[PDB]
Amino acid sequence: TVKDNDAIVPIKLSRTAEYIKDYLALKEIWDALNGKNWSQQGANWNFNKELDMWGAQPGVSLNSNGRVTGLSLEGFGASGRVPDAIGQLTELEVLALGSHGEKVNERLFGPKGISANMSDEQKQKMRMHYQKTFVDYDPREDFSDLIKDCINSDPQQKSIKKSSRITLKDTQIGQLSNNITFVSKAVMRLTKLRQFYMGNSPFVAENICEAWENENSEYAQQYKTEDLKWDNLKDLTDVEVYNCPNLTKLPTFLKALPEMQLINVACNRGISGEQLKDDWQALADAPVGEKIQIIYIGYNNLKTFPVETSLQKMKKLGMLECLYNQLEGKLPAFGSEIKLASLNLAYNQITEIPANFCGFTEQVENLSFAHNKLKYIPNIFDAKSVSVMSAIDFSYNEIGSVDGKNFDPLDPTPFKGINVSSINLSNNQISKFPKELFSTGSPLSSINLMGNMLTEIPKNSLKDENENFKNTYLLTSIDLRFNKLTKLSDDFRATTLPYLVGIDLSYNSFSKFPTQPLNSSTLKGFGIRNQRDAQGNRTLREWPEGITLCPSLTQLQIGSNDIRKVNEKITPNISVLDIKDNPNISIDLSYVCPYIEAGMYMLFYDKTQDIRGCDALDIK
Ligand code: NA
Repeated sequence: TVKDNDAIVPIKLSRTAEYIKDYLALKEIWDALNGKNWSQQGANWNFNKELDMWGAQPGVSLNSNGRVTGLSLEGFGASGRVPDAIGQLTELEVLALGSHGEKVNERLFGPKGISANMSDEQKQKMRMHYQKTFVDYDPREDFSDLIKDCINSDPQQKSIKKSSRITLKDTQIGQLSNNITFVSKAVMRLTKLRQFYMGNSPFVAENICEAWENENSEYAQQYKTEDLKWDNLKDLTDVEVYNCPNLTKLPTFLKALPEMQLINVACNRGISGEQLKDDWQALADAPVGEKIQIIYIGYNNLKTFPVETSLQKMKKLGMLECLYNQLEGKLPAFGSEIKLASLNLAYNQITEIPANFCGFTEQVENLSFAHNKLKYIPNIFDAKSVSVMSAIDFSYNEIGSVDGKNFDPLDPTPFKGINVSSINLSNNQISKFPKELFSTGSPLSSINLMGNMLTEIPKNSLKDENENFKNTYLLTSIDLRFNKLTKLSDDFRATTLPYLVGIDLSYNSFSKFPTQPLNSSTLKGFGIRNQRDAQGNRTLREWPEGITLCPSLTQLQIGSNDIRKVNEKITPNISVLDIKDNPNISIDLSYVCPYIEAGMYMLFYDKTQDIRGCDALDIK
């Protein structure tokens, strides 16, 4: 700089250090975002200290040279426009203007979260944060308490954990965490940026890094001559634009990125289904389409996916979730070539999954197609695959509704089965037992058929007349609650099911006791509660005489029936017995009485019932 005294006088330049220039940027950012009125969830920045100490701030990470490497506004409640000063922080690896964490009172950015120069292991953990919080679920949860207790007691089985998945309340959708109304173009200068997160902001799509915050600023004027490009952000792999209610389209900078891998665009319900389909298509058609690996696009208005030819381009895709969208009809396909590790299409109105929808990685644990309008189980799996999935959720669909067929009769390829341990087919319209799951040799250890239209499981349903199937010996849990079952078959005896542990036939129409599953030496629990016919009459009057001879049986639920005379004395090994609401029962509990008094027994009964051998029960 020069001055006048006419005479030109050169003013010695203040050769200010970069880490100091960063701190003047931090203070300018704080000033622009109404920093004096910030108040953290679970603090504020403070500039009432020496200039070289201005790097020491909650939500800010520095390096050994004192340069800003991370900046998070999470929970501060920032209000204003992100100034062009942001472009000074060129050593920035992580940046958060908001996140999905703010909706669940969690800081995603920090030394234990998304941090500059973190381990690949920490990066993965953090990448999976949205998944563990809002998407992951165990489909075995829909098993009855009886069946879940038997699974949890079995050392040879993975116990079923209590549900931890959060579902957003429509109060939270569009609920702002900040009042950021503009984001400067200057972010294109941060060529070292690895993670860029924003969420719960009222800004519009065109004000997200399209223009200078103020084109007459010292920063804008400088960077104007720098030819900044989105192509130069070679390290930006994780981007999130979450729950921004005033978005009507996705910000255009996303398709301009060269190496984006994770994209979280969930809760943008201001964006029409058509517009989001078009923005997704645009991403697949751009060079970044080939790079994307994770898509979080739940809580949106999608009516369908982009065209198959655009989807096919996303070769690196491995995770897709579309929870709570408006997906209708037959879905466009990605192809077998695209291998998914996660897939969750629950809570839509999907009627068909195409033959070539996708492939799968050997790391697949759980998949979900729950809460849709599926007419059939999609033939996109292989029972012959070596990698066995944990569980697949097909609950709350319309499977078996079309002429009682559980599998597309117009499928040219015969059903290849499913390489999964657990199948959840509860709340459907299944009237015919899905035998083809077993004939193809699916390694099923548990099946949930609760809430269907079954009236009987006849003679050859789990086997062929003179031959058993390869893996039916694995089936240890059968949930058949809420059906209209009157009969089973010898398919349930130890000859076909030698390792059966739990069976729940509660809420069915048996009048004759299905004794066949009692042949198992491994059976731990049996449920046959509330047996009723169409007219509401209590059909089960027969006690399973001989059940005290089940060597492993410890829980019997036969309550709310019309059980009469019980000849055998109840044995102490049946430590959980529900006989409650059986007003005409006649049972001798002589042997279980000292166990009752010791608090070592669990009996559900009425003092009005004809119970013999236990005075301690206060029988009226
Ligand atoms: Na906030």
